[PDB]
Amino acid sequence: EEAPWPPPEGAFVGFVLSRKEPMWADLLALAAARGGRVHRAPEPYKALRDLKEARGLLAKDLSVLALREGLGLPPGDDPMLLAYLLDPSNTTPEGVARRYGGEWTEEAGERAALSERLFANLWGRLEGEERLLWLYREVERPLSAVLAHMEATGVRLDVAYLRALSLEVAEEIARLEAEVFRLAGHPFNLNSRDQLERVLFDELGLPAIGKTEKTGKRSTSAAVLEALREAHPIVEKILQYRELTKLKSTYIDPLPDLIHPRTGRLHTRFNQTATATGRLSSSDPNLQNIPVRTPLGQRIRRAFIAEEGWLLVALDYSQIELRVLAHLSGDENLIRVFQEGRDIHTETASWMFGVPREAVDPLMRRAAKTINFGVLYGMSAHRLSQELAIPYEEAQAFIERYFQSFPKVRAWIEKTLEEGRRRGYVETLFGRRRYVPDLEARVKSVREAAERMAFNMPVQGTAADLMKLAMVKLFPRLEEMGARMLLQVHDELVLEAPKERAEAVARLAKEVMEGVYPLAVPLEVEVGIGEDWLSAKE
DNA sequence: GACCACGGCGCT
DNA sequence: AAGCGCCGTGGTC
Ligand SMILES: [Mg+2]
Ligand SMILES: [Mg+2]
Repeated sequence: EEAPWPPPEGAFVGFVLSRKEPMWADLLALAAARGGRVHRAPEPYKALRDLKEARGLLAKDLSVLALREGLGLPPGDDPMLLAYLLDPSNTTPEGVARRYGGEWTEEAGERAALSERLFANLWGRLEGEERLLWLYREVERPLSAVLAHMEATGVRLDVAYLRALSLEVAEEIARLEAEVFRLAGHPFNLNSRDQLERVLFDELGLPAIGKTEKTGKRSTSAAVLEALREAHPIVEKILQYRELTKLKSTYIDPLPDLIHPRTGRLHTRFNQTATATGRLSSSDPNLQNIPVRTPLGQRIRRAFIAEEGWLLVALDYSQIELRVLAHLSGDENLIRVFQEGRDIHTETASWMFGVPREAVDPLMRRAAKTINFGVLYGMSAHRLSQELAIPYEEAQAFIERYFQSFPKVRAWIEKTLEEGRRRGYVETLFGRRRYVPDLEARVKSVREAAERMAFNMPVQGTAADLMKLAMVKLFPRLEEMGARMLLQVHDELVLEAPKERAEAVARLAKEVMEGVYPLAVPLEVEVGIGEDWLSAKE
């Protein structure tokens, strides 16, 4: 059924890249399939110009490569997105092919044929699935186009600044390393947790608190080291060493080497079918975990800057997952807290502790805040105790007071788990599903871990759905204003706008995000503008 | 060179 | 006793 290039309109495309990252890949081959024919491009790059849309497996990646080459080729249907909506464990084309009727090979024509067959089969599985079809048409398919533009646009990085920082950090790492070795009485590989374990617990006389999950070694995690801050001077030094080497090896050193020759910018990938909950992920490099908490972390974040003549605009939803929880659970006291525009963590501290706000102390707000996020994950009293460094019994008390103030939260958790046990899956506000079979595991630890995954998903997933919908609504407004969407970090968007229009863009983006989908509580968005990512977050 | 599992840890 | 991706180590191929 081999036919001459080019294919008719509406054909499914297949393509092969020299490497997974579309901004860096050579397009090795290109083909298209339709109506019982397969068309193979004699020269892929030139053939790219013949296509109206990228329709097929991994359509976004081909679109990114096209945008890189100055071609406006938007992604359309992609069987990966259909499969992911059916079951978010469908994350790879290898797996999706095996499950839905083919094999993911290394040949373009075969990939084109596969895309066509998988689309037909998967489209059929979605029929009747009204809510999933709505997510596909109104969120996932249009979002893929937005993501392609974001990937191809990239973000500006101050490379010289990072190079300079590297040299300074190297000197400080040396000071810490040298002092650790002196305290140990000998040098060893401070990067090896296996060697460190022996030094701390065997050679020195330190008590080993916890064990590691898979192999049961004595843990040297920060949680353990923190508990040992007073046991020996070597511990604090190790904590400092860990912080510095983590940031140097993961951000300071690698990032400057990833600037693209043609754009002069750093380009991530936004993976659309990678998580169990419907969140996006980011890779090669991951720009969703750039440091921000510590002083050195903040120094790194300052390296992300706006193009000359432009500004960054950073918009963050305030406590979106807690607001989603209020809506899903219908808890009146939680809803009241938000509807009143009061500081969530301070206000929650008022409810527990039984004191008016203004009387809420710094430590009390901390407890409330830790609980406010912890409840989303199924955080236990033991864990809370360690996080706040308070007596186990105090931690227990705090958790009980929380559920006594917000009783419908516990009720929603229990209802969600019961329904999940029955149906075998849980769902977001929009109907995105996650299958969680271990809800009926006979091993308590396994079952309870499954429960925490299960009741978190509707919260995290609804928050993800809302952010995705916001991006889809916001993108065409930005293009009209000559602004750019650069990054998404789960509950935050980073935009780049010409200086003259930054204020207007910030106001507009804030309004689009706050009004994306009205809930029983208001969505609040914090917005900042600045020359670098840190200064744009205020 | 590449792959892996693991512990560990950065962000949401 | 939530969701990710990336680091170095140790082990392997
Ligand atoms: Mg905050
Ligand atoms: Mg792991």
